[PDB]
Amino acid sequence: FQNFETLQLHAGYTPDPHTRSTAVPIYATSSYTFNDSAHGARLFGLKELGNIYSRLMNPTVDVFEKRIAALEGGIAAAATSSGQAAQFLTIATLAKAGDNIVASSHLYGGTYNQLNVLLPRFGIKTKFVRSGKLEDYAAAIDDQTRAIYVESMSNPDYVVPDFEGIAKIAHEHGIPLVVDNTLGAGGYYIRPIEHGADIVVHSATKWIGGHGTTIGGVIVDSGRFNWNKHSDRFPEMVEPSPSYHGLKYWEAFGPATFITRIRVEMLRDIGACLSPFSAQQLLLGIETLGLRAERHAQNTEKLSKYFESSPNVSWVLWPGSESHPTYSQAKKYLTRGFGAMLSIGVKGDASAGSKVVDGLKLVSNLANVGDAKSLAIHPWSTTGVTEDMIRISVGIEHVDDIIADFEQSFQKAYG
Amino acid sequence: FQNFETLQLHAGYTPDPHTRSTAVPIYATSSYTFNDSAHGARLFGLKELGNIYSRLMNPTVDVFEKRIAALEGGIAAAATSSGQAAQFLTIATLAKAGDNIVASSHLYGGTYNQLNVLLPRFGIKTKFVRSGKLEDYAAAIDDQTRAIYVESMSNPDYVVPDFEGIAKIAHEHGIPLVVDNTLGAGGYYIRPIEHGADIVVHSATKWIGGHGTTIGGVIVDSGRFNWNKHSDRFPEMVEPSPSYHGLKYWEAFGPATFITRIRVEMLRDIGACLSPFSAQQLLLGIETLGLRAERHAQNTEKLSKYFESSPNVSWVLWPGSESHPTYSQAKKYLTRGFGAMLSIGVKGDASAGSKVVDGLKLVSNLANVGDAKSLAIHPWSTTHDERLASGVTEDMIRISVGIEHVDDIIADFEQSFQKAYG
Repeated sequence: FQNFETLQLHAGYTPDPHTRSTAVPIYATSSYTFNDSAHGARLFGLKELGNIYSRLMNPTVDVFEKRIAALEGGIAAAATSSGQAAQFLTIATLAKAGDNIVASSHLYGGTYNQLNVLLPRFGIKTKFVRSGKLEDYAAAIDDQTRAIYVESMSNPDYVVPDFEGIAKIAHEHGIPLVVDNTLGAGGYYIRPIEHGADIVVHSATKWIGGHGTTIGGVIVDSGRFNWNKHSDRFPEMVEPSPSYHGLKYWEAFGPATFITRIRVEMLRDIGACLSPFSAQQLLLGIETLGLRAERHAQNTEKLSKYFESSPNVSWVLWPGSESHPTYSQAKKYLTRGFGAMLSIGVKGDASAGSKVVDGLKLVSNLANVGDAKSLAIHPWSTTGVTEDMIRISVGIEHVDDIIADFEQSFQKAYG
Repeated sequence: FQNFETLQLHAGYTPDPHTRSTAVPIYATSSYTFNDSAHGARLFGLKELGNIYSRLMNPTVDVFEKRIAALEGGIAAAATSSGQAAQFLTIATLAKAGDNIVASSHLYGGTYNQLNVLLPRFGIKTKFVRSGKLEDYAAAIDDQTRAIYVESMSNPDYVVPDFEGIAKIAHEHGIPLVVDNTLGAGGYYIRPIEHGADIVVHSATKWIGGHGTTIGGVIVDSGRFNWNKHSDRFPEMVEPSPSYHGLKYWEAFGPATFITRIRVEMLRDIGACLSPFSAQQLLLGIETLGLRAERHAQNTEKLSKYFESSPNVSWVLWPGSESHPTYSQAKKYLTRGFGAMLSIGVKGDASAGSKVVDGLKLVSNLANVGDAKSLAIHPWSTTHDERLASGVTEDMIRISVGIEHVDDIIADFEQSFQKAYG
């Protein structure tokens, strides 16, 4: 099972011999009963792997974590209640007051809020790099830096970073590369770990879940970053831990040190855990992830062709276009479809964008991306942003109906 | 309504005219479709109230929030993914790097981890007060303190704080009193807002949910802390916000300032949100909260009497007992039953505690509390000297008394006693 299409259905689960349930049960339980007191000792002492408490782990969530880990080619994963929480728990494990991270400036608005407003209240500052130039990432790094953070394809301008060059800059300064791969659709479009990323985060809310039913995040550990080698920047990864009678994580867990700490420390103490109900919804999504991503990208390519030749369209941003500023990176790293998104500029005054979105009858006007239903938004008049710009999350409806919906909306706004 | 038993079925929900659904629907949606672009702008610009995105709000969760606020007598509440998250979001809203909080030392271990290990990494330190004395709370406060934090009833020793005296100290120092009222059962046993608490947090995982199916937390805002009067310690409550283009929270939201910031800043940026499936589980729990807490407390009282007359028991720790160190506070603040917990010391060597628990066949052996099923643990040999500071002893069994028939609970301990002592 190299194949994503098979992993998305089978990885991380085998029917338990008690029930032999073919589908993944929903373990709607807070707790798990000890076999005896000494069993509980070993569980709480981390002396034995087992279910302790659903704030930390849950057999349903475990399948979701293992399956996403398998699809990204990581060693293991930890689920969170949202993508924001996946980002926050990651940075809070890597950095502490006085530390900083180096981040692309091309960010999801919620992530910018985190990096620019929330984390500085905890003494964690971010140096933003706008240029994408390796030299600029390198120059931003100082002795207090704890990560380079980039999105695998930014939103709504679809900048694809030089994963390999940036990973090397990070590794050569002793810090991990963290990649928000939400727009890589769970490893279908982009696999950052294959290109040097140490940690991958996702908003499972989007393409991973695929049906807009469920908020969720996930942190995937590549297992590839040597915390011992870089204990000068990450002493909590190796030094005796205040929370587990001096447990030394690296000594105990090796390549899983980071993701184990996420679970036994950060899930335990911040508590941004994922419901097993949410997990099951996401698993149903993941079972078709490859098929959906495949059709999403195919529809997106055709929609970009439609918008190129529309007399009402000023411009098109699509990472597959040769004119796109970071096309050589998209070409290099997106070999299974150029994602599910495009952005367009419409002709006319400032109200044109909103008229075109408001006139859509199939495409929905809302915040989300990565739903099976097509979504659009006029981001400046509502929520790389320009007032002619419409951002479009292309769904898996029949392409002719998506196109027709924009056609009738254009006819109404432009006669 | 005034009555807890009616509120827990009705507060915060009216059937929508579309479906007229009598029970609360599960809004298994991440998103909510705009009426138009201008509508989307007003929602995102906080110029209009309405559903935007389930990381921040959700009509199922909204019922859960409003119902818990009504039960506690707060103005509003915000749900979180867990009890820990409720505590964490609360402290992170009150304090930032270089600030501190003063807390009782009688703390849930996960809370102690937050205050002693996790938050200090973010420059947020805690001064612990062990004595319960008002003067020690007062002396621990300094100009960087941002809250006093206590549990309404600690565990496993069931210390009840002097809510009113502590709230007075806090309010004189210009800081809120934050109370973890998990062991007050949703406001059935203990009602800290009635006694000066400004912010109440819960592990809804426990008695609120009541069935051990669901992790969840909730933050309840009393609405009673005047952030403007105390803006010298809380400038972010009154000053123009960087998050929302200079939005001044107190000016816009007044008494809802804290809980509004929890939602529009902390749920939004930390993302520890509660699933609608979880909120629905919790709502089924809440619909019987009064009935369960009542039986819990009645069983717990009867079990205290059974244990205090058992030859096998060295001692009983129960907040309803006049010999309890903080009984005067328990008598004042717990008038609807003295809780659902107790602790006992068993006679014999150090293995007697783990043998009595291991020998239980009805009561379950696990670390959770606040299930309808009875639970017991020997914390010394399991979750936990450093143990002694925590209030844990070799001989202590901690019991979360369920709502089973108390005769069956007693029979279960009796046959385990017979097996451990002959």
